[PDB]
Amino acid sequence: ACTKNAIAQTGFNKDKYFNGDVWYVTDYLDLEPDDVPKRYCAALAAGTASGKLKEALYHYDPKTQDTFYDVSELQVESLGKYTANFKKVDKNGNVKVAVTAGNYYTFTVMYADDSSALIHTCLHKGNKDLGDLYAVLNRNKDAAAGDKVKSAVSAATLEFSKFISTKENNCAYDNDSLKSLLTK
Ligand code: FDE
Repeated sequence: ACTKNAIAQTGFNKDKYFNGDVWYVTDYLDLEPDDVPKRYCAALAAGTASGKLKEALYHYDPKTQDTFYDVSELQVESLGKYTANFKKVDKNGNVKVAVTAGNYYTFTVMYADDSSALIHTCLHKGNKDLGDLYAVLNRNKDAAAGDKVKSAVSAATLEFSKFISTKENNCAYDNDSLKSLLTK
């Protein structure tokens, strides 16, 4: 179940966030913690491709090796808050599972600057969801969370100390496939 109406950053700069580059998840918190493994790797590219707002996603479970990519088309609900379809694709953009009405996530950018961000998502796959999931992002896959984003976690009435880090999982990312997937 999702329970939070996440508030988007005041004065969110959409063109900077959606610049075509990659964001790495460095830390995450699910309010239903059993919905996601204790060890995980994830990243995303976000950009406009031929006028369309897009996100490409990568998930990797470093223990099981479960791997998947997704291409997402975002619709705007308000500045910094989106609803996103998703099609599961291979790294080259070939469709494995097509878009369908029932498969979507909400996505809210709660804080962003040029190098870090805090987002919330609520994933739906039919009648199931993956709970409220918060993620701290960085442009540098190895960056420890700095004061701006940690303060934003506190401003959302969360505690950064409770977030689970991805840094000890030997995560390795295909940045090229995330960037190319934006077009697919
Ligand atoms: C730790 C983590 C982190 C993250 C992040 C993220 C972001 C930022 C966004 C997202 C989204 C998503 N996811 Fe996410 N994520 C996670 C997790 C996860 C998991 C475990 C999964 C699976 C579920 C199932 O159902 O199986 C996912 C999942 C997911 C999805 C689905 C895909 C397919 O195709 O199926 C999506 C769309 N994710 N995501």
